[PDB]
Amino acid sequence: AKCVQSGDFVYFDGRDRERFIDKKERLSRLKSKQEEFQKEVLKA
Amino acid sequence: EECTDTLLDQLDTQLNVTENECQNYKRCLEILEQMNEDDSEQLQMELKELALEEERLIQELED
Amino acid sequence: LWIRYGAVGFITVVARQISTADVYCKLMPYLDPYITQPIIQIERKLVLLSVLKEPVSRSIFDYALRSKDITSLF
Repeated sequence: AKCVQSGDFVYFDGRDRERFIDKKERLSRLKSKQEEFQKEVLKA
Repeated sequence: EECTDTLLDQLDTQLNVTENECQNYKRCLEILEQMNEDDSEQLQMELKELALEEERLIQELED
Repeated sequence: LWIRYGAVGFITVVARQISTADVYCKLMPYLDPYITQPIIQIERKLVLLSVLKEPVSRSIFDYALRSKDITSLF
């Protein structure tokens, strides 16, 4: 439960070594880039 | 074990969805940038001509 | 015509629900095969109804849907 609260866990099958917290940060970063493109598209 | 794998699977799907939307915006921006700038002035001149034709047709229809 | 205008109803409601950026980047690509001209003002029911391509002929559409070998036909 301690690993789940801090998000310091990874898939048990080893398919991906990126932690849940790391994936969450990447998802937020990608969402930010998407909005930046969307804004430039809106301006254009 | 199952709950942790299910949580990572859901987060992995969200990441892909964000990447696809980012790719689409990158493509759409490139498409709008590559589409030659349609002459706003040329369309405005054409519109003024069509309005005159309509006004002519309105008078002709009245007649 | 009921289905045809029904589709206009769906596309017009969808076009009003999404952002203008998404309309051009995502909504337009789904509609492009059925529209005669690329108009950005898809949000106006009158505009979309005016830009629709002519529907399939009832004789053609009915004859295809009535075909027993629709898999082979398609």
